[PDB]
Amino acid sequence: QVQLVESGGGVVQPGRSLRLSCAASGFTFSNYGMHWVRQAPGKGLEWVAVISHDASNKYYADSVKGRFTISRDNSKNTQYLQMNSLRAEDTAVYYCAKGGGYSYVVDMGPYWGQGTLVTVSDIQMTQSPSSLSASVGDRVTITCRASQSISNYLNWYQQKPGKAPKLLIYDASNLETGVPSRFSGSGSGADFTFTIGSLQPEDSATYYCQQYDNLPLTFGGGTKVEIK
Amino acid sequence: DIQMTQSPSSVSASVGDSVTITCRASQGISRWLAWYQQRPGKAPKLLIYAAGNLETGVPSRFSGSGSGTDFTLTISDLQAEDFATYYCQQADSFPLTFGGGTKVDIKQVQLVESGGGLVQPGGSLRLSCAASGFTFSSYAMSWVRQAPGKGLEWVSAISGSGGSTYYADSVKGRFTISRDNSKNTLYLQMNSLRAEDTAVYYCAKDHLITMVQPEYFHHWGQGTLVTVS
Amino acid sequence: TNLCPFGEVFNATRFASVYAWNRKRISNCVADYSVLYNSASFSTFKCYGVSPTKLNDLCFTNVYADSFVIRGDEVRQIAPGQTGKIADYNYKLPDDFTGCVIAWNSNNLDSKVGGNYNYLYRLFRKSNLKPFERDISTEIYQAGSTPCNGVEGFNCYFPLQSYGFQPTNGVGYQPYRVVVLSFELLHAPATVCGP
Ligand SMILES: *[C@@H]1O[C@H](CO)[C@@H](O)[C@H](O)[C@H]1NC(C)=O
Repeated sequence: QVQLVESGGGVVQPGRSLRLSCAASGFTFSNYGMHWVRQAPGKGLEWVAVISHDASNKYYADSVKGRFTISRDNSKNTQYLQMNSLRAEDTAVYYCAKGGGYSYVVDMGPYWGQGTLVTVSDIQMTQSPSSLSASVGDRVTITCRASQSISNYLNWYQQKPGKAPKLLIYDASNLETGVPSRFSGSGSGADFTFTIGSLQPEDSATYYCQQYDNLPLTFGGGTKVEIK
Repeated sequence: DIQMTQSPSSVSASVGDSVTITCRASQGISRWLAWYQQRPGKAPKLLIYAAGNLETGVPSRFSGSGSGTDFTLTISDLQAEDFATYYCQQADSFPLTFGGGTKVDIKQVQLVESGGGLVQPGGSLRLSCAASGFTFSSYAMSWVRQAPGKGLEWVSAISGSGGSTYYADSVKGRFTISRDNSKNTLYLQMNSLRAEDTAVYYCAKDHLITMVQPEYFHHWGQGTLVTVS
Repeated sequence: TNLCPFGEVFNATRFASVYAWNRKRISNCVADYSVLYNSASFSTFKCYGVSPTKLNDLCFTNVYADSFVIRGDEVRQIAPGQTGKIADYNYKLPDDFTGCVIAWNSNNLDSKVGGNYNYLYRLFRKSNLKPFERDISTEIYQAGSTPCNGVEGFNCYFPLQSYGFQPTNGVGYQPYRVVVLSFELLHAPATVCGP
């Protein structure tokens, strides 16, 4: 019964400040820590910031460094994010995710909120192809390269339109509960492959590959699959 | 002092036969051994590392066994693409030593090498190894040369930081190895060339993160030919 | 009936350094801890929280395995409320640890004639490590008041030191392989029971 909700969304003019809030339930929030992820409309995913389990180590991204502040309050099961000097490129949907317990700030899995809309009025991963088309029963193969060795620290995501991403393959082609055997993968080191078997109409979505070897989390380009 | 004897020197078989190769050692080497295959006109390719650890890309038809002193390699089904030369080498003591070789007959990371050329005897030359696509300072690099009609021969190696140097017994006092972390390149500066120094030089690297010792060689370059006359 | 892939982690050919310990997640399988508890091949088997005496009838959400290599004298430092080089700079455990640790001698594999220098540990750091924290930085340490400026010299030392392993070394200077297991418990279906 783990649920995450978002609050504080709105519209603000450039040069002001806004604050968001995320509430967690179903687990011990006091010693786990959370992440912050945003996705611009029509663009990919991007990691923002992370906090530890005791508010002693805080890390931010390069594009939000110096203006964003993350706070913790282990008395109401809530998370705070302070935004200052918002610009035009800050229009994105923000998600609060669940991290790894204690000081493991590189853990991230299938725990996402519904997201909130806010409008203002390193290792590099390459994914190919950028788009793909297939018939009813074709075979789909996706390749996700890496800029260096990340060992078996790669997982795949699925995102339907207007919905949060869903985890399908984790930890170098290990299946997850409630997933059909059709989806499979393989690869290690710097070469990875995602494979789909006999295609079905309900497989039209966008897939991403992201790594968690080091602190700076990076995602893939994405691939759109539609029935021809 | 730790030279490895390889038997047999040659063997002939048809399609579907089983071929066994034995590689001995002067003293116990625990589990430090590797197997390579080299087709005519191509760089050697690693097949089995440690003692029986199959490579991801190599088919399960190749098997290895043995520990301490006696080591064996077996091929289940011989095919037309299995005819090449096989070598064994040890990676626990310096200098590293390769095997004689066995002949079978019918019965991401990029490395670029340049600098080879013809020079007068008693001259000098400089070779450069270019690496990209990985962290240069997190791996140890080695120089390996092969004679035009003989087997492999390990020349020298460099540490991942540059504070440790290793040289062979036949190149001490005349060769020099160095690296440049900023430019991501490796140097091989040699002097007083003789007529017996004509060989194709290779640049090798290990897949695992090794900072002080090279151990095995998973990645190989393209090679430069140096002729002395 | 899916068996938990414990062979891939205990019988792995190559292990990781203490400062770069590897972490693996195990889920959606059946685990039999009785075989591990009755192997008669582990030198040290001591852990807190759960009783090893046949307590495999419990369901957990997830299992995490940590592997690294240290020497004999530093095995004691892998425990809650411990101080030392490893406990402060390489691997720290929380005081409320819930899990078990397995350690055994591996002098017949990790040793090398002439010295095996591929195993390193961190010796200098500005402050102590928090529990379950990994640091893989290689920044030059500044010991005195003169800035290092990215070069090594007086009061400027590399933060990593390399272990020296030889087959003729004593028991206190021989390599040891350490495996740490952690159990997670949340409001989840907890498919990892292992009857
Ligand atoms: C590791 O291998 C040994 C011998 O091959 C075996 O006895 C042991 O059960 C294996 N470990 C596990 C966890 O299965």
